[PDB]
Order: sequence, then structure tokens, then C-alpha cells
Amino acid sequence: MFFINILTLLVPILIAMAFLTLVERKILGYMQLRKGPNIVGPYGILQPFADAMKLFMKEPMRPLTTSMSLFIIAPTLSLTLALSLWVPLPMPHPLINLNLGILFILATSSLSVYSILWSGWASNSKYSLFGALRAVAQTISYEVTMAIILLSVLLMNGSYSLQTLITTQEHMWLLLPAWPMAMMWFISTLAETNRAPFDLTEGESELVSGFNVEYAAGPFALFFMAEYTNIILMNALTTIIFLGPLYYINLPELYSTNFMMEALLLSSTFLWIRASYPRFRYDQLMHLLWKNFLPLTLALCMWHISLPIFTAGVPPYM
Amino acid sequence: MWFEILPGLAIMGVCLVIPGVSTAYIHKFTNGGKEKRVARVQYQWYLMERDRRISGVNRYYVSKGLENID
Amino acid sequence: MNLYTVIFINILLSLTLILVAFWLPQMNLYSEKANPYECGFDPTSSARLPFSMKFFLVAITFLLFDLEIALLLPLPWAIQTIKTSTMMIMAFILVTILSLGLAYEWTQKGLEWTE
Amino acid sequence: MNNYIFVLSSLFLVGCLGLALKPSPIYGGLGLIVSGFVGCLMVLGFGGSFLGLMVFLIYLGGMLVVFGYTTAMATEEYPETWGSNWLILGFLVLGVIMEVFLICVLNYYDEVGVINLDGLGDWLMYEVDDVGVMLEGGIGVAAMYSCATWMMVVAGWSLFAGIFIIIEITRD
Amino acid sequence: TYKYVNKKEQESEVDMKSATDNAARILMWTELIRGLGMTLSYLFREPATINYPFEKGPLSPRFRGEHALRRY
Amino acid sequence: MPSTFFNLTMAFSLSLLGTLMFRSHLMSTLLCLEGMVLSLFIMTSVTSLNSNSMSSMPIPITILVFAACEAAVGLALLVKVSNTYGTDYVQNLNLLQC
Amino acid sequence: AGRISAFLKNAWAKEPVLVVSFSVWGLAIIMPMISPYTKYASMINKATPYNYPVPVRDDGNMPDVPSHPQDPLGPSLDWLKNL
Amino acid sequence: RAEYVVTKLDDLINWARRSSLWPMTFGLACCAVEMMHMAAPRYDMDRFGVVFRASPRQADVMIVAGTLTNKMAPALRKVYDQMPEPRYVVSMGSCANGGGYYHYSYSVVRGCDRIVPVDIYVPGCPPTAEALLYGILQLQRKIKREQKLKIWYRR
Ligand SMILES: COC1=C(OC)C(=O)C(C/C=C(\C)CC/C=C(\C)CC/C=C(\C)CC/C=C(/C)CC/C=C(/C)CC/C=C(\C)CC/C=C(\C)CC/C=C(\C)CC/C=C(/C)CCC=C(C)C)=C(C)C1=O
Ligand SMILES: CCCCCCCCCCCCCCCCCC(=O)OC[C@H](COP(=O)([O-])OCC[N+](C)(C)C)OC(=O)CCCCCCCCCCCCCCCCC
Ligand SMILES: CCCCCCCCCCCCCCCCCC(=O)OC[C@H](COP(=O)(O)OCCN)OC(=O)CCCCCCCCCCCCCCCCC
Ligand code: SF4
Repeated sequence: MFFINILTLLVPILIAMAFLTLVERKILGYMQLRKGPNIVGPYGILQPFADAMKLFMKEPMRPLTTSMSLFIIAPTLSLTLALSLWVPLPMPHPLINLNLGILFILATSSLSVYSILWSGWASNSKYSLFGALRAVAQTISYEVTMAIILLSVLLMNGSYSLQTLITTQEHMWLLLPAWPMAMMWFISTLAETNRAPFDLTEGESELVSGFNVEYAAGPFALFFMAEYTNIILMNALTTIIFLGPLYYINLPELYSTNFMMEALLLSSTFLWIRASYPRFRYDQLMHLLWKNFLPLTLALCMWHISLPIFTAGVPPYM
Repeated sequence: MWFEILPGLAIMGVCLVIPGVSTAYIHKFTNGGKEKRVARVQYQWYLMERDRRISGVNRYYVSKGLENID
Repeated sequence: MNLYTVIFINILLSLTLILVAFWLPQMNLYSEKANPYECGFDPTSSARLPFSMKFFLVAITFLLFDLEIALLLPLPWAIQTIKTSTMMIMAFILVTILSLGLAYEWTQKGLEWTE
Repeated sequence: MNNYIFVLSSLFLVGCLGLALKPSPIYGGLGLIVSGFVGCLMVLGFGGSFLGLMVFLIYLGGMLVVFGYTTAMATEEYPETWGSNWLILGFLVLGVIMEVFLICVLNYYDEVGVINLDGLGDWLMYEVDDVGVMLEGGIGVAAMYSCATWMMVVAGWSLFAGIFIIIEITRD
Repeated sequence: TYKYVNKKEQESEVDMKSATDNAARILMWTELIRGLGMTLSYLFREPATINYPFEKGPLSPRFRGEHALRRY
Repeated sequence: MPSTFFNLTMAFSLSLLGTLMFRSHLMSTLLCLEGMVLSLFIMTSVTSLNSNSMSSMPIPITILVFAACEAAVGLALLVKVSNTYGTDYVQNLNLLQC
Repeated sequence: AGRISAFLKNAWAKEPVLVVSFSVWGLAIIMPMISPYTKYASMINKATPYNYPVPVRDDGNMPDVPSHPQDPLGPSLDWLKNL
Repeated sequence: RAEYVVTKLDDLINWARRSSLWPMTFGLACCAVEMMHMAAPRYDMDRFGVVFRASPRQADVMIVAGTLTNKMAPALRKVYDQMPEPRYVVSMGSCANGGGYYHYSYSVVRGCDRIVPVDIYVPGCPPTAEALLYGILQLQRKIKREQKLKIWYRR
């Protein structure tokens, strides 16, 4: 029965990210006074499947100046880390219940950064090298900020688990107690997912394609699947942590529905941000994080250290 | 118009509803109408192992009540 | 065992996808196709030369701040302590000296990308 | 399922052997990432997960900065992975054969009992409190905040002084 | 004649209310939210896309297309 | 546990041999240093978990903090070496013999 | 002071992140020292029973400790019940 | 019947390749101005499923839109060669077709078919964005007509 559970977690997530590509194209089009795809499917619903079939029936085109081992390892690594990151999320009962779920999330995200770096260095090209170095800078900045944000929020919570987050947000959201942490966490999830404004790793204008400039179809599709799965996951993690869905012990279906609605809203918010804003410079992203978010989040981490002590509202261990 | 995005949004909606609901139902089916009985600590794991030994069918979820005592 | 099986299933799924991607289509490989890209011209360098990054001090500071993160992370179990006054003072001192180091580096222009 | 920790320890030995054999630092950082993940799995198997996840996160950040530096300055035109010299591969397989030979010797010489083939997987976890709350790893690392404040303050001063040290070294 | 595009005439001094307004503009990302609202309005507008092979683009009788030789 | 501890001790020995035997790369030497550090961390963590020494569990965190400090200093010195020469070669830095 | 107020107002107009961070730092320092609930956190963590309460022998010379949990003696948690 | 199954599979792969056409972010002149006018909201190529990609590794069709200079021609040939195998060429405008207004110039390749094999020629100077979309759909029909699996099966 457990393999059936794995299938019912994995297959809907892959269909969800393919239709996330469709929804992104249509939302960007309708914000650009045009349409999305509406010819391939009845309403464009077959467009991601056509794109996937075309990408998997084009040749992968191994290059000459290329470390082949890392060149092959990196996209498979990215996809398996995206799915492994999807594993421990509770809706409201996780497939795999981890005590240190947030720590697992952080470790898997850093390993995904390593997948991007190894692809960029293995594809022995200058634009790939540029994309890899930009990824290094970006992950430095958002890694330190994300660690502080999660520390303060889970200090407001009890343990490092996520069912504890459900029980914490049973009565009220965490957005109202810590909304500045929610804003900085939203920006940090954008930086983690390498999304607009500060994508900077697949920068189509500064670079040609960044770290994917030598990846032809196939493993390029694997990288795209990993990126969009990470988009849905970061929005899902944001709505589990901050915008707590309604939980009732008798029925969890309304919890799943509320989680779905809020995750869809935050994914559409990501596409909205991409339509709205231009790109940062990757030194400006580092300056912005290390000069605005890091001092403010250090102060707010200190405030959330002091808050349960002076309010006597220390959360329980379990 | 703008409502043309709603088919893709609805497909994403059902594909996000399915995993959590399926996980809860599969947990109920595997644990016999109850939840997963997660064990964060050694005390909870000891309770699960004791229940597995008590049931006699080597399944912790087969709860034994006052019918075992005369 | 369960998490191990899910990890192996995801790894096997990614391997199956890339094996399908490599054995499905038709291959036609020649030298000009597999040459490095370089925007439609031959590359002058070998793309393995030194790059000379400009944020090296920020990277070392990131190492130190990551270990300060590792120090700060057992706080959810630290707040369950019986004393809580020395705990609060110690957390305040740790965050304050981390912030003082960041402020000193900012004043000394450490995070300014010296070219 | 008994020799899982032994398989992990052997993989850690292989990763440290590759790191000792010294590839290009890209592959050295790869080997250290693999060894860090394997050591995290070993700590998780032996007990609390906080120490393993901590060392994993720390080495992820460390090898990321290492990757940036070996791209910046510690690079060459042909970075050798392992096959530029056949001596490196021959020495890797020689070390593997020597590892197998030594563990077979220590299994045959079962008087001391450091490594036993039949007794492997029997003495991994010695004694555990079956009933009990708050006995996992991370409670002690929290007790650094209350019971070892000297450890906490020397670590904090090390990081603070290290910030000053690195600024003064790279002042130029 | 001419005009300036970025020059300011004198200054608005320093005031607590103006300082609070600038602080809220910086912290609450007000111009970013305004740009979000603008592209949201564009989302709820009607697209200008025509269904191509069935609805052709408009033209003029002066249009230069394919050459032809005529007859009396 | 004794087999695993023997393997960890041999891993430390291999990383020490890597530190002692140079191959033209100060960065590779620092990598061997951090491999020694990782081996010591795993040894200390396994020992504390086996002996249930929760009071001595802050020791791996302390060695990790000081090890990252020394890795930071080594990276800074490697930056200065690269600024001096441009190649980062331990045989190239040799001019203090006279 | 005029110069201090002008400097603070200019900092609040131009860099309203450092001002907020320093204010939050000062508030997190000050607030535990003036709150009346600060002792309650330590008392709650003391009263949380993670261990078994090991019984003591009855020598008959201690009247302070109870003889049964349903006794008026002992550290009652009515402060936490009404908190 | 193996012929029927092979024909339907070939139709499926042709449908995929014609519904997902990714041209390269590559133009040269006024014809590329009309190409991004075909990208404009009026004749939405993204509605057709046609979306530019900057890298030639992720491209499917090169839309040669502009004058192919002698100095430019090695770059165009290298960029075309760097594409993966199912690649197409749409020449656009008189310059890319046969040199056009600069046919007798000392520096202009008289048609981009001297350099790369051209699948579809789109006439005009410039061809309208409607005309370029017509050429794109004609290319879609052309690769709908392809029978690779059937030729392989009777090979
Ligand atoms: C005056 O001077 C000049 C210039 O200067 C100004 C010039 O510029 C210039 C050059 C001019 C040009 C080249 C003109 C070109 C036009 C433009 C530059 C402007 C047009 C606009 C853009 C380029 C921007 C486009 C913006 C957008 C928002 C569009 C979105 C585009 C995207 C790439 C993002 C969306 C993603 C996609 C389209 C693809 C997503 C889909 C996939 C990758 C599919 C992957 C999915 C899977 C693998 C899923 C598989 C899994 C499953 C489970 C499915 C199951 C399957 C089954 C079969 C069952 C010239 C010549 C010039 O003279
Ligand atoms: C997940 C929940 C939803 C989150 C929000 C999602 C929807 C909104 C999305 C908006 C668009 C985001 C796209 C990316 C934008 C990137 C740019 C950006 O945001 O830059 C950050 C900008 C940076 O601004 P900047 O860079 O222009 O600043 C200028 C600074 N110099 C001159 C040095 C360059 O803002 C911040 O950093 C602010 C962060 C949030 C601050 C929150 C403070 C709250 C109040 C605290 C307490 C106040 C009272 C004090 C105590 C009183 C006691 C009585
Ligand atoms: C392409 C190659 C990819 C290689 C890299 C693969 C990356 C995988 C995804 C990222 C993993 C990051 C590290 C995660 C470690 C596990 C996290 C964790 O907390 O595990 C502990 C957990 C149980 O602990 P706890 O939650 O406390 O439960 C006790 C009571 N419930 O659970 C456990 O104890 C389970 C322990 C095992 C879990 C990990 C299994 C990994 C298996 C090996 C994968 C790689 C194999 C080599 C390559 C294969 C070929 C490509
Ligand atoms: S054919 Fe005409 S419109 Fe097109 S590039 Fe040449 S001159 Fe410009």
C-alpha cells in the first residue's frame, strides 16, 4: 500500500507542475494582453504534454568539452531532490513523518544548489561558468537569511516538525504574529527557486541561458521539472508554515482543499511577480539581503527569542 | 478572457488535493480506520511495540479493550 | 526503511527519465554540433581559466555566519530549559556579537565587492 | 539490514580515500559532499538526527564556498578528475583491495573482536531507554545554552574573532 | 523651450509625517504593490489576440502583396 | 560499533595521509584537512550517542565551529597566495629557504 | 536634543531598516526586564513533568511532602490553571 | 497490422514536434522586427505554442530573419550546427531568401540557403507578421507530412 501512496504523491505532483507551466504561460499571456496556448489542447491543456514529448524525442547532444559524469548526474540529482523535498510535507498527514522536517528541507535545498553548480561547471562553457558563480552568490545570501527566518518562526513554534505547525496554527495563522518574517521568507523562497525578479542563474538577457546553455533536450526538461516542482514546493511550504489551513480531526479533506487553494494563490503570486518586475543584478541581490533582511531578521530573531520568555508563552516540546 | 486560465488552475487544484487526501485514506486503510500513530519519542514507540505484542496478530493497530479481562 | 524506499524510487525515476531521453531519439553527432557554444564563435579561452570572483570576503563571512547559524539552531530545545535566564542572556549575547561582526564588516566595507 | 552501518562506514572510507587521492578540488568537494552525507546517515543510524543534519548543512555551505574558490583561483586548464594518471586509479583499487584484505584478516583474527563477520550488526546500539521522553540528540546541544555556557562563549568568540581575522588577512 | 525630467525644485525639508510616509513606502513595498495591481488589471482586461487563420489582420487597398500581370 | 569506529579511524588516517602528501594544490590540502575534521566529528558523535553522553554532545558542535574558523583562515591565506602568484602552487611558494 | 531628533528623523526617512532593527533589539532587551510574566516561563518549565517523580521513604519526620496525589500538600498548579 | 500502428505512432511524434516548436532568439534586421511583431499580442505565437529560446541547444527552428552578411555567415552556420537533430530553417524576407536589395553587394550571402538547408521560404520585404505566422503553420504542416517511422519500417 505504501508504493501506492508513493504513486499518489509523485504522479499528481508531476501533473501539477506540468499544468503549472501551462498556467504560467496563460497568466503571463493574459497579463501581456494576449492569450496563452489554446490550440494544442481544448484550452491548451495538451501543451505541456506536447512540450514534454518534443523534449524527450530530441537528441541530448553530448558536447565535446564536457565532464560527462557530472553533466549527466546534475539534472537527475535536481529532479530527485525536488521529489525528495516533496516527501515530508503534511497535508495534514505526511507520507514520511520527520522530527527534523525543516532541517531536512534546508539540506535538500542546498543539495539542489549543488546540482545547479555541478551542471554549470561540467558544461565547460563560459556562460555556464557565469551561471554557476551567480548561483553561488545567490545561495550564500538566501541561505543565511532563510536559516534565521526559519529559526525565529520555529521558535514561535515548538519542535522542528510540521504537524506541530498544524497544531500551532489550529486557531490562528502565523502571518499575523510574524508577518515581516513572512515577507522576508517569501522573498527568500523566490531566491531559492531562482525566480523573477532575481533569477540570475538562467538569466535570458544577461547570459544566454546560464547553466542550461549547453543542455539540450532531455536533461534540460529534467532541470525544468525540478525548478517548477521547487516553485510549487516553496509555495506549499510557505502556506503550511504561515497561512495555516483549517484542521479538523474528523475530516482532513477541508485541510487539503484549503492548502490547495492557498498554494495555488501563492504560485499565481510567483507568476504575478515574474510578469511585474525586472531583474536584479546579482551583486544587488546580495547587497539587498545582507544589508536589509539580515540585520532586520537578526533583530527579529532576538525579539522572538525574548517574546515567549516575557509573555510566558513557551511552546510545548511535543 | 481571464476565465480561460481556470481549466489549468482546476487541473492543478485536483492534482494538489489528491496527494494529501490519498495519504490520509491510505493511512486509515493500513491502520484499520485510525490514523498513522506517529511516534516522536521512545515512549510512543514503546507504546506501539507493546500494542503489537498485546494484539497477538503482530499488528499494533488492533486495539484490545476490556474484553481481554474476565 | 520507508524513506529509503521513497529516495530510491525517486532516484530510479530520474535515472529512467534520463535513460529514456538518451536511448529514445536519433543521434547524429559531429564536431561543429558538439563544439562549445560561445554565441556563434569559437571561444578564445578554454573556460577553465581563473575566474577571480569579487565577493570572496562575503563567502568567508558566509562560512562564519553559517556556523553561527549552527550555534543558534538548538534554540527550540533550549527554550525548554529550567533556568531560562542564562539561556535568554546567552542567546542575546550570541545574536548581539553576530550583529556586531556584521556591522563592523559593513563599516570596514567588507561586503562591497572590491574589483 | 544489520550491516547497513558497516556499508555506510565503508562508503565513508572510500570517499575519504578519494579525497586523500586528491582530484581537482571540484571533485574533492564532490567527494567531501558524499562523505558528509554518508556520515550524516551514520550518525542518524546510530542515534539522534540533529548532529548528522548539522554536519550535513555545515559541509554543504563549506563545500559551496570551496567550489567558488577553486573556480576562482585553484583551477587549471585540464583539471584532473581521476584518470589523468593510471597510478591514481591503480592506487585507489590497491587501497580497496588492502581494505578488503585487512578486514578479512581482522575477521579471521577474532580474538580481539574489533571486526567480526558473524557478529557484525549485533552491537550497533548498546542500551537504550525504552520508555522515556526527551532523550534524543539536540537536547544536549540545547544544554550548551544552559549547562555549557563556557563552550557557547568560546564558540561565539571564535566566530567573532574569526570575522576580524579574515578581514585583516584579506585587507590587502 | 525645455523641461527637466529628474531635477527637483528646492526641497520638501524633513518632517515626521513625510519621513513616516517614505519609511512605509520603503518597508511596505508600495510601488511594487502598485505594479502588481497594474498587471492584475491587465490580467482582467480582454486580450488583443485574434484567432489567426480564421480572423485575418486588417489591411488597406494600397497593400503591396504578390505581383500579378493584368488584362484588359 | 567497533567495526564502524575502526572504519572512521582508518578514514581519518587516509585524510591525514592526504594532508601530509602534497599534490600541487593548497586547496586540496585544505580539503584533506576538512576530511579529517569530518571524520573526527563522526567519531565524536557516534561515541556520544553510543555512551548516551548527552552532556558531552556540545563537543562536536564546538569542534565544527573551530574547524570552520580554521577553514576560513585557510581560504583567506589561499586568497593571499593567489594574489601573490596567480597559480596557488605549494612548490611555487618556496622562497623562505634562504 | 535638536541634532539627535533631526538625525533620527533623517535616518527614519532614508534608512528605515537599521532604525527598526535597533529599535527591535532594544525592545527585546528591555521587555523581559519589565514584564510581570517573566518568572512564569521558568516556573512552567519547572512544573512540566518530563521525569517520573521518585517517591521518598516515610520516616514520619517530614510533614511538608504529601502522602497521596489527592492531598492539599505539594506544589499545586493553580497558578498555571488560572494563568 | 504493423503499418497502421507505425503510421499512428509517427502521427503522434509529428503532432508533438509540430505543437512544440521553439525558435531561437536570433534575428538580424527589419525582418526580425516583424518577427517580434509576430511575437506581439496580436498574432500570438505563444498561443500557437511557438516560444523563443535563447540557446540553440533548446531551439528547434532557426528563423533566418535579415541580411546574412559574409562576416555573419560563419556565426549563422555555427549556431545552426549547434542545434540538436530535429532542426528546421525558415528563411524570412528577401534578404534571407535570395539577397534581396543587397543581392549584388560584395558582403552579402546571396540567400541563406548557400549556408544552411532552408525548409520554408517566406517572401516579403518585410513579410508581414501574418505572413511569417503563415510560414510557421506551413512548416507545421510540412513536419506533419513527415513519415520517419514508416520509412524506417519499410527500410
Ligand atoms: C533594433 O535592434 C535589434 C534588437 O534589439 C532590440 C534585437 O533584439 C534583434 C533581435 C530580435 C529578435 C530575436 C526577436 C525575437 C523576439 C523577442 C526578443 C521578443 C519576444 C518576447 C520574449 C522573448 C519574452 C517571452 C516572454 C514570456 C513570458 C513567454 C514565456 C517563455 C518561457 C520560456 C517560459 C515558459 C516556459 C515554456 C514556454 C516551456 C515550458 C514547458 C516545458 C519545458 C515542458 C516540460 C515539462 C515536462 C517534461 C513534464 C513531463 C512530465 C509529465 C508527468 C507529463 C506526462 C506526459 C505524458 C505524455 C503522459 C534585432 C535583430 C535587432 O535589430
Ligand atoms: C508570504 C506572505 C506574503 C508576502 C508578500 C507577498 C506579496 C507582495 C510581493 C511584493 C513584491 C515582491 C517582489 C520582490 C521585491 C524585491 C525588492 C524588495 O522587497 O526589497 C526589500 C526592500 C529594500 O528596500 P530598498 O533596497 O529600496 O532600501 C533602500 C536601502 N538602501 C538605500 C541602502 C539601498 O525592503 C525591505 O528590505 C523591507 C523588508 C520588510 C520590512 C518589514 C518591517 C515591518 C515593520 C517592523 C516593525 C516596525 C515598528 C518598529 C517598532 C515599534 C514599536 C512600537
Ligand atoms: C543521483 C544521485 C543522488 C544521490 C543523493 C540522494 C539525496 C537524497 C535526498 C536528500 C537527502 C538529504 C539527507 C536526508 C537524511 C534523512 C533525514 C532524516 O531526518 O532522516 C531520519 C529519518 C528518521 O528520523 P526521525 O524523523 O527522527 O524519526 C524517528 C521517529 N520517527 O529517516 C531515516 O532514518 C531514514 C534513513 C535513510 C534516508 C536516506 C536514504 C538515502 C539512500 C541513498 C541514496 C543515494 C544512493 C547512491 C546513489 C544511487 C545511484 C544514483
Ligand atoms: S528583406 Fe527587407 S525587411 Fe527583411 S531584412 Fe532585408 S531589407 Fe529588411
